[PDB]
Amino acid sequence: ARVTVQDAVEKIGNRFDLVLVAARRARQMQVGGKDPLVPEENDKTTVIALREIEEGLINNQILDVRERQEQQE
Amino acid sequence: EFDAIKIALASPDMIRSWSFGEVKKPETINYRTFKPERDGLFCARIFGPVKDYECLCGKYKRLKHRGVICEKCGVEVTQTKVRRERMGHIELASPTAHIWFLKSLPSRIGLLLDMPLRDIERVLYFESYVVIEGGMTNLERQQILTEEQYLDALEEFGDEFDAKMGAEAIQALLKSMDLEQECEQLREELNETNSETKRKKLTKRIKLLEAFVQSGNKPEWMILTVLPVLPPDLRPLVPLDGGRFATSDLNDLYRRVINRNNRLKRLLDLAAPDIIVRNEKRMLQEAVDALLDNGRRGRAITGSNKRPLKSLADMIKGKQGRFRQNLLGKRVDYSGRSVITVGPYLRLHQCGLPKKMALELFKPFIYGKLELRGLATTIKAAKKMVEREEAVVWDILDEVIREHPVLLNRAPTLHRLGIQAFEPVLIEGKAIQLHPLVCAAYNADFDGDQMAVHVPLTLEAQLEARALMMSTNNILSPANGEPIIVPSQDVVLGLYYMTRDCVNAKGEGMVLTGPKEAERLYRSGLASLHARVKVRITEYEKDANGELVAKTSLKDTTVGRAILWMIVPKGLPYSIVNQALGKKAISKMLNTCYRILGLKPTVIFADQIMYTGFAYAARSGASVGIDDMVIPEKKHEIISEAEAEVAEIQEQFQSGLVTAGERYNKVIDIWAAANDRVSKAMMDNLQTETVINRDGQEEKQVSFNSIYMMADSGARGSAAQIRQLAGMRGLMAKPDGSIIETPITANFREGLNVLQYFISTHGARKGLADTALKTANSGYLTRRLVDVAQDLVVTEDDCGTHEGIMMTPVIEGGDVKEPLRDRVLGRVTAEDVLKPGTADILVPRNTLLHEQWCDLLEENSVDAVKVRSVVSCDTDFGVCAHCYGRDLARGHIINKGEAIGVIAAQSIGEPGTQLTMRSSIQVKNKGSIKLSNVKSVVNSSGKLVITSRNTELKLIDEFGRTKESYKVPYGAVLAKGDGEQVAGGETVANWDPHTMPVITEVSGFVRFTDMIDGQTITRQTDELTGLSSLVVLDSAERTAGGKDLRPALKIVDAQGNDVLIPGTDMPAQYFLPGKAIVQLEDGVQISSGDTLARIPQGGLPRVADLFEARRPKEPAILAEISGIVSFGKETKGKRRLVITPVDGSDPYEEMIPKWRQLNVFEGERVERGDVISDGPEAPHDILRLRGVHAVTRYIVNEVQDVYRLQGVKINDKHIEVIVRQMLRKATIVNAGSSDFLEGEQVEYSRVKIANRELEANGKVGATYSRDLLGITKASLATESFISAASFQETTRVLTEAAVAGKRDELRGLKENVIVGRLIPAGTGYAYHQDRMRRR
Amino acid sequence: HARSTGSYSLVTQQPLGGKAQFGGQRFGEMEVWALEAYGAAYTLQEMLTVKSDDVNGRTKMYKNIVDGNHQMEPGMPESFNVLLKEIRSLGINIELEDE
DNA sequence: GCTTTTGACCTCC
RNA sequence: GGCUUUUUUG
DNA sequence: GGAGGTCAAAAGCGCAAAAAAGC
Ligand SMILES: [Mg+2]
Ligand SMILES: [Zn+2]
Ligand SMILES: [Zn+2]
Repeated sequence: ARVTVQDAVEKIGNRFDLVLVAARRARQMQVGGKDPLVPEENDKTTVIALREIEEGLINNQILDVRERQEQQE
Repeated sequence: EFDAIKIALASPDMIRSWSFGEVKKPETINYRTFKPERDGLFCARIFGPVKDYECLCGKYKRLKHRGVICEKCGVEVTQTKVRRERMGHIELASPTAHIWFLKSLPSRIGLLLDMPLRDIERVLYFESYVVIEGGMTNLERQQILTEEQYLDALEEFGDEFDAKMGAEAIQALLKSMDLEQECEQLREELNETNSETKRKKLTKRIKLLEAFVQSGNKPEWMILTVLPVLPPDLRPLVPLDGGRFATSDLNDLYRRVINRNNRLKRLLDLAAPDIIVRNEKRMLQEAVDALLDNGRRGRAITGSNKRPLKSLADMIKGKQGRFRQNLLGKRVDYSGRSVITVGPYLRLHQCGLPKKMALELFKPFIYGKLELRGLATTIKAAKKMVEREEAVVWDILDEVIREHPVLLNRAPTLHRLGIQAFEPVLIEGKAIQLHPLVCAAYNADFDGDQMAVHVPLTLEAQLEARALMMSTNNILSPANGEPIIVPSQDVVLGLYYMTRDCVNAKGEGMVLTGPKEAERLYRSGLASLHARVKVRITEYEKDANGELVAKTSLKDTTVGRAILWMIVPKGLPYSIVNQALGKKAISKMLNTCYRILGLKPTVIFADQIMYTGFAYAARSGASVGIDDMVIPEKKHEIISEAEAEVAEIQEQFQSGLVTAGERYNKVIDIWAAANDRVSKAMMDNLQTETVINRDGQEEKQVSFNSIYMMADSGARGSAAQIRQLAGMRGLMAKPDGSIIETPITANFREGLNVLQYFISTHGARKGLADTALKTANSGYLTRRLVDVAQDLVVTEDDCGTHEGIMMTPVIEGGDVKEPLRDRVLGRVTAEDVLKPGTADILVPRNTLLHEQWCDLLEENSVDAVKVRSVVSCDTDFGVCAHCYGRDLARGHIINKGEAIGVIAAQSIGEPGTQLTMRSSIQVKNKGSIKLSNVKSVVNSSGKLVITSRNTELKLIDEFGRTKESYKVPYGAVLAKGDGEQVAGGETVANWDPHTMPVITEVSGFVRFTDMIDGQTITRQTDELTGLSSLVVLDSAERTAGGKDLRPALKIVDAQGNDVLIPGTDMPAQYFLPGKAIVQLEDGVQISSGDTLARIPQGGLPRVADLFEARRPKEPAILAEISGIVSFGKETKGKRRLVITPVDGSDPYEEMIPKWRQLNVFEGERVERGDVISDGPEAPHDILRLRGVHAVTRYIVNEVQDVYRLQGVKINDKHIEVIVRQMLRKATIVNAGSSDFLEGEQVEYSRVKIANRELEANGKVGATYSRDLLGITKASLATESFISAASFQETTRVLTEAAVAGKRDELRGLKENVIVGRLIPAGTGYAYHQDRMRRR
Repeated sequence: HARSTGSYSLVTQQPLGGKAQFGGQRFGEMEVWALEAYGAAYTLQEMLTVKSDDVNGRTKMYKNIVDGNHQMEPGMPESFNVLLKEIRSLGINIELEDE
């Protein structure tokens, strides 16, 4: 579980962009496929995405390059 | 989906296009059957079907007949929702005038046709004739006639002139009036006429004419021809129990108007005599008037309830109208209510929730999860198993609510902390459990206050709540940097009782290995909770490069402090937990953690503090008893002495040697002194006690009495209440304000006889009444602040301007009210901070200030700094990111897209509840003496007399900072020279307060020149004084031949020459005013500026009046232009004054009453914006003369003065934002190359943006002047007519927008809230950037 | 008491009020200001359009939740359309514009 | 009833 | 399901 | 003759709740 997002909002510029990117990542996680990169501990889709933000491995740039590579079929 | 909203007048053509039929039957339904009446107000043919996909005839049914008209009923087969859209029209038999356009505050028809409003109503109501075309007669085209005049003119002229009646005549004359010809005639007229009264009216008329010219509307459309009908479903005939039906006011008025139309159209067919048709048409006009607006013209239509019926205008305006009740705020689903109850075992980021509420709220979520696990297949089956409360239901509910945050609010939601997110945890019972620490933020106590819960649905909402509105992310208030998680009450008492040594206790004087061992002793009962010992402790410091270093030693502390030391994290030093640890200390300690350890450690530490405090307060068992109220022993006898005192003073009144006021003040002072003595004695007796030490001697320690512990720690109460318990209650007041001479000598511990209790209730009733009636006024004020400031969002990083305002510590002449530190903290420097050493850069330009830069200023002792401010930022439709400064919530620079206007409005409006409606100079501290804005002379006695109005005192410290500032009248006495190292507690200035002097200019000899005796001056040797002196006669005896004779006391030397002052040599005669007595005589020596004559002479409403920029009842007039004072042709009822510039012309004139005080004479040089009379200073003049940067400093100072008087801390950043929203409009001065009229009033930002490219090209700019508007009026005058319409005066704003054909852009916050789209703020700001990029 | 989805008022299509009528609470105007003070825009947009009166869209919200998918459709509040017609019921012409 | 504000009529210079 | 009237709590 | 003075009319005056009645 997670209680605060101070470190995550430190990793990204401001809180609003963090909310937007976390929402997009959670939507990808939940609607279909996209196995999360960090092991789960029986948590909801929203928080598990947010953790990936504070690991420094998901952001606006990293998330965008992946999807265009998926859509090029 | 839609770019913008367009509003304009209607046309009979578009009204006919809207409608699908015409209505002719006033009846609605059969009332026998439940079927709609054909051709009535619910006609199935006109509007639509009743049952979905079922025509009235019933011949065609189901989807197969969709889009097909039935043969006999003729009702298309489609869904029933169309009943909400299709409209009807009624063909009026005669034209009818629209009420709104006729009866606004300015009448549209009145100014368009250029007639007084009274005549138009007479014409419409058929009580007076009117000409429609004069022709070749002796009658004007727009002349008003009556019966007798026209009947005489009927046979005098006949068909030569044309005159008619009613709305038909009004429409005929309106259509006959040309528009461009009128516009060009006005254009010719304005440049010719020279009269201010004509200017404004003519400008308004020409502006309205141009508005009709540019807009695609025509004036004749203003008179209704076909009346639209509201769709049926919006005015429903809902059935109740029984055959009766519920009818709305709309149906009744529509039925009345349609029935009257039918009657008049039937009566007109038979050509009834004109007497009949006049009354019928007039009263039909009354019916339509009542339909569109009830009660505007006169007596209102009333029903069986005897109260006025609702109308269309009544259903839009007001709190019960459409806007404020169903668009800005609307009831929601997924919500619940409950009663609050404290829970100590919860962590900071979570709250309780009853099982039933959780189940009811998350029922939609449970259905899905049951389907996923396969426990039930159909939704009906899942609903069946939910209501049974099966064992699986609770398990699945627990699984689905692990991290689903919920919202908590408590009405009223004063500040933005009123709504907070939480993570629910399931509990039993039927009450909502809440964490104690946050109870201070809600201002919620556990005396029956109720909470409401709402539940977010989408992932965006959940993440938004978790990252923004969670409790752990709200620890610094937006109003000011002070923390908002301060522990209070029970916890504070526990911590205080923990850390307090006793001179002797069990197990005192031993040595302990560590805190872990110390806890073992206390639990075993082998040592007292507080007894001084020596313990080994280990503390860590982050003094290295972000790394912790360990150190170990022995400290002399108590057992309890060692127990408390476990929960403190690594970074903090040990000295922070070694004092008594009251309320004020503990919060400070907590705050230090947030300064060093970030956020997670500080929230964990706060939670641990609350746990430990509750536990050790419970184990303490601190209780209050009757014996705890220690009544001082001396108290009794002291009262006797006081009695003896008054026993003498009353005798003085019996002897007549003292008056009523003298005795009153004497007894008041004596009783106050007795009260102070009793209070001091009581505190001194209570606060200390004796207990035997280790060697058997008495030793005084701080007392362990329960009341003293609960008072000193600050947990609850203050010294005033402890006074109220033991010592006397004190002086009490009458309702009006007078103080009762006899005080209440008794305290609450002992009895109060009857009358003492009675007189004690005078104050309490006043307090309750003020508290009850302050919440109505204050909250409303907050609303007015929000609508003014709801358009402010940060949009750009840097504006790129150097303009700013200087910031100085505010001083009244005593101690600094606010030092330089806090006012400038968290802003940006407009210019580089320069060292007192010349040409040294202490602070680079465009650098944020924080703790690391502020302390640099303190060490360097800088005087003042000019910082960038929001009121001067240049970006249009927004605020520069740097200009706003540092965001107070997070502590770093503000980020784009945050709503600052609403935050400032909430911050300033929240503390309003804590407000209530109802001769010599002495230095105090050591320092130098320094004078600026001063010019004076050295008198004969050797001292200095001042002749400069702007003289201000300073007390320079050891380094150069200013400590105090005073205002002194001219012609005072300066015992010391400037620049001398003066000592404190020594008077410096002296003057006469009750008289104003006529002091001379320089050293010279007075010669009796140009005084006329007997009409201007007389030798009034009054017998009460026996002194002969020259006394100027009054203004009554003197007349035009005597008032024009001004006594000119010319100051001359021995040779009789004029004043040889440096630079100029004007003859310095002094025109003496009336009632002036000249004690000095001719030939008497005059010092340097010696006297010649001595002439004789708050709360929330204040804040509200200050913000509205109300003109004060006694406006202190100012100067207008720089130049020398020059009198004029006076005594023309008022006075005349002229200012003569050095080179410029001097045509300015203004009226001044004689009876008001005058402070400036001929022999003074006045700068623009200098006071002439006395009193309050109106904001409009301050803006007009001294500029923008003066008015913004005045308002901020006054508001902050009120707040600091009431002890409320609010940052000055929020105050000035509203000021920026008051200076929105501006008035053109000269058009130049622009395309604006001189008399127009347009937006300052609009002028700046339009003019900016004009100056960029080969053109010249347009001169303008910024104007100030009250918040109430400034809110009304905005471009976005939706927001203005929603706020106040709905009728005026809609009509003004419709007449001008204005168009909305939908760029604000409120107007975006109305139509359901994302607001351009916060998270939604990124979306609008994407949207704006596409267009 | 608490409400998930119950009755609806006939005119403005907002949920009823009062415990006896099994209605939801009132997201007051002051609450709208306070929720505006945060950066929280999506939650306010929810409160305005989906949970209150978007009769075409709020049904799709219920079906999405049961399916496990948490997503909305903005739509446009139904209470605003009423006022439009009402202003058109006078002599004032008010209309939207192109996309 | 409070209070403000704005418009309109009288009238004093 | 709208209005009116009070009463009560915060 | 008009710019100033004085009198008359419109518009607003917390928010949540609950409870009842009555229309
Ligand atoms: Mg309470
Ligand atoms: Zn039919
Ligand atoms: Zn700026």
